[PDB]
Amino acid sequence: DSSRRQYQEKYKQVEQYMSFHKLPADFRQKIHDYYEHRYQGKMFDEDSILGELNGPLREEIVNFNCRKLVASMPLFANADPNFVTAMLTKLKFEVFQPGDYIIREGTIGKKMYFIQHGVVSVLTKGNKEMKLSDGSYFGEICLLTRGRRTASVRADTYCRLYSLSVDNFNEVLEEYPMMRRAFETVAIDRLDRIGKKNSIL
Amino acid sequence: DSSRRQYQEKYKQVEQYMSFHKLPADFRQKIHDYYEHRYQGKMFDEDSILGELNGPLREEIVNFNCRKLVASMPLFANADPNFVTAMLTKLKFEVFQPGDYIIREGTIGKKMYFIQHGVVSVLTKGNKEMKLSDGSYFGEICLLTRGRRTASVRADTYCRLYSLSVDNFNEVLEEYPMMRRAFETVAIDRLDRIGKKNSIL
Amino acid sequence: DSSRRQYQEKYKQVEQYMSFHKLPADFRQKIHDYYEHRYQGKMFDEDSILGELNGPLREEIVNFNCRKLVASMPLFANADPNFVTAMLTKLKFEVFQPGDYIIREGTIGKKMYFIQHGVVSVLTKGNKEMKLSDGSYFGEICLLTRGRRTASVRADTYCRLYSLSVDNFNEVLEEYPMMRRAFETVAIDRLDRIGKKNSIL
Amino acid sequence: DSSRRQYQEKYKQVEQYMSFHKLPADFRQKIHDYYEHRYQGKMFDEDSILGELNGPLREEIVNFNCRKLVASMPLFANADPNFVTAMLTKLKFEVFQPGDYIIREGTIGKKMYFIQHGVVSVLTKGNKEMKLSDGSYFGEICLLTRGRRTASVRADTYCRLYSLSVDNFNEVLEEYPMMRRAFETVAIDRLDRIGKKNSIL
Ligand SMILES: Nc1ccn([C@@H]2O[C@@H]3COP(=O)(O)O[C@H]3[C@H]2O)c(=O)n1
Ligand SMILES: Nc1ccn([C@@H]2O[C@@H]3COP(=O)(O)O[C@H]3[C@H]2O)c(=O)n1
Ligand SMILES: Nc1ccn([C@@H]2O[C@@H]3COP(=O)(O)O[C@H]3[C@H]2O)c(=O)n1
Ligand SMILES: Nc1ccn([C@@H]2O[C@@H]3COP(=O)(O)O[C@H]3[C@H]2O)c(=O)n1
Repeated sequence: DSSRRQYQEKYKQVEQYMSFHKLPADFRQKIHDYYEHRYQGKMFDEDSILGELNGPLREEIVNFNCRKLVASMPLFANADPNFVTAMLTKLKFEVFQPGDYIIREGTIGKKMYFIQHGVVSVLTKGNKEMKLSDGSYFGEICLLTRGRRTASVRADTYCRLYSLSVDNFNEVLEEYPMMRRAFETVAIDRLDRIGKKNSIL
Repeated sequence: DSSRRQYQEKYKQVEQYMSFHKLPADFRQKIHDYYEHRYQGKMFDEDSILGELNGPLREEIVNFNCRKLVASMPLFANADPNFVTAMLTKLKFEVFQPGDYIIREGTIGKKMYFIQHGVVSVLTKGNKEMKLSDGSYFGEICLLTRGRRTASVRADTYCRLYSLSVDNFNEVLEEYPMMRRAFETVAIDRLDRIGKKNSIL
Repeated sequence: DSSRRQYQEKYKQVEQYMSFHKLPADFRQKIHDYYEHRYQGKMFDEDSILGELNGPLREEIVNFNCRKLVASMPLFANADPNFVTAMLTKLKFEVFQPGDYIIREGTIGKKMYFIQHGVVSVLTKGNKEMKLSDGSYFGEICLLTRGRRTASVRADTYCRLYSLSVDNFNEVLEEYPMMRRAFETVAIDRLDRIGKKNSIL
Repeated sequence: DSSRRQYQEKYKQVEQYMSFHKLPADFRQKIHDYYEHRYQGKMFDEDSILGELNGPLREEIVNFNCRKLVASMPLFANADPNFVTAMLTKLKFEVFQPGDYIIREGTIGKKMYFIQHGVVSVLTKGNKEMKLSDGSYFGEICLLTRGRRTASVRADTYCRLYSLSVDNFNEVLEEYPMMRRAFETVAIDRLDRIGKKNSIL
């Protein structure tokens, strides 16, 4: 309805922006496709909508929208549902396109990512490429060590990801501190295969 | 007028949101009813309205809207009206529905609640259920001990509540510090019946 | 133009708010008059307008709008115009109505006030009433001592005031620290007449 | 399209603002010209547009819009493109008019400036005037010493500048710390000609 119109009017706004800045045709179409995969023809002022509600209704909503994500990921599926709800209410949906570098190996990490749908490639100068996909997560190491990205991560397909910031990642682990051990265990496993080890875990 | 229209257009926005995320029929009606109890057919950009005013007019307004809350609650009714005004200007109105868990026993507390209208149930694994209702308040213990919720609290009816955040709760007790003793006294009483005691009070 | 319409539509929004909360007739008219003295039939999204500009244009604008305030107040009139400009760009315009208590004697101070037009009464339990008016300022003591209001201040007429917050008051005195001595001198004078003295000045 | 209309309606809003505050004719035209050089007939809610996108698309966009700035400025042109991208995503576009004092010699520095197009004059009481122009930058010293502006800087022509705040300047140099040495080297050179020296560099 008026969400279909909001999508349209917002995209025309994007169209005049690229017109104004004279971006090439291929870049414009790339932005067109992002816009279609990410919003799918409707646009919602989601912060304002859920802010009209209360905690229980918001929590009931995120749990419904993410049933598949929760169900297919053992970390969430077997955890205390209150831990899950706390994580879910802070996830932010993001779409990446084939070839995008989601994470660069040198940099500082400010967020981790949960793969709802898609394939990514884990890359280090000096090892092979492992694939991660639906039900998996990545970017957690830098969050735990407070260090620097131990690899680059690259979208292979269109990716529908849910991201979690370092602050919210930590606010949720102060609460429910048993769950940090669950993250470190897999992080230790993954480091041991990329020829790495680290005392901090 | 245009507040009746704002209610309508905002709710249709909510309607397309649940349509987009394919929520079941019972959940949609539950959200419909919340929306009717909480906004009652009109929607006001209340932050912007009261921000157009000045301190005295804002203070005169909250005191008028809350005469009954103040009058039926001894803590406010017999306190220094400036203490009351300071508390009132930071309360945030909230509606909960039957069955909602307002507070879960394990968690960290970030706010307390004043009952304008409604009945709630106080619940601990290992004690009976006490009811609280109009003129009463709850969630104050965690605010004082800076600890962890000593019980769960559950809406029995539709509840019209006014919430107060930990920060504002503390900003108002630094000012007017005699009023903290008033909170602790009742908190000590309530702990002594749920078989509990605590040195911090 | 569309600022006259914005005034109208915004006020009708206020009208439905008081209708919804059933405020009495005298309080509604009091709010009507405030709205007319404060906005004078036009409403401007002033943060957004001046944010479209740059520093020099903003500084040239506040200096023009406040020529009279600056010219009739020795503190500003003889100060370094850069000090003045720094103060001016942080002033916030406020209107008070006869009888309003602008400052209550017990409380914590978070701002001071510069009188563009109007008369106020300085009040302490145990002294006479001094009047301040156009070209004068007040609320500065608590800002300097970081203490507690040494008196109440009460609008006698409609007052057009410019307020300055404690933070901005301090950001401007770290810069230009010679000007704090100018404030303390008058504050020491005013304390000595209300039978008071204070070491911190 | 609707960006051309947004320019128009926004400018009429500015027009009623100056009408309301009765600004003289020359000042109004000065604001008219600023508005034309700065927005060029179109207005975009740029924060919201780029916020609809993702990191890679935003980074690809700033890099395209600033190809000339990057290419003509050795500091950026020969640096690690990730350093550049980090700087670019935090630049804020600004237009200054002939005669404006961009930086005053006494003051505290909160930002530096990169000259996309324009000529400025570097001024100290007690030295000659050096000109800087396209491809050059200034305001970096105060950012490095955390001190006080070592000179005034004055627009000679219309200037199209990109500014960088002290915080973002520092967030980017914690990352990529080799680039601070590049700034200090030129800062040391520039100080040595204005008869100055400083241990902190
Ligand atoms: N054998 C490995 C090693 C690392 N990784 C992920 O790559 C991420 C890159 O950034 P990070 O924040 O260091 O966390 C890393 C792992 O999730 C992985 O998925 N498999
Ligand atoms: N006998 C008792 C014990 C506790 N309570 C309230 O339950 C709240 C649960 O969270 P809280 O923040 O620990 O504060 C508690 C009391 O208000 C109560 O109302 N009666
Ligand atoms: N003789 C006096 C004493 C005090 N005052 C002002 O009253 C203000 C009340 O709050 P304040 O922040 O303590 O600063 C005080 C003086 O400006 C005044 O105007 N004349
Ligand atoms: N010989 C010099 C000396 C100083 N400058 C610039 O002037 C700026 C004024 O503020 P700043 O922040 O101290 O940084 C200074 C230099 O960029 C310059 O461009 N050439």
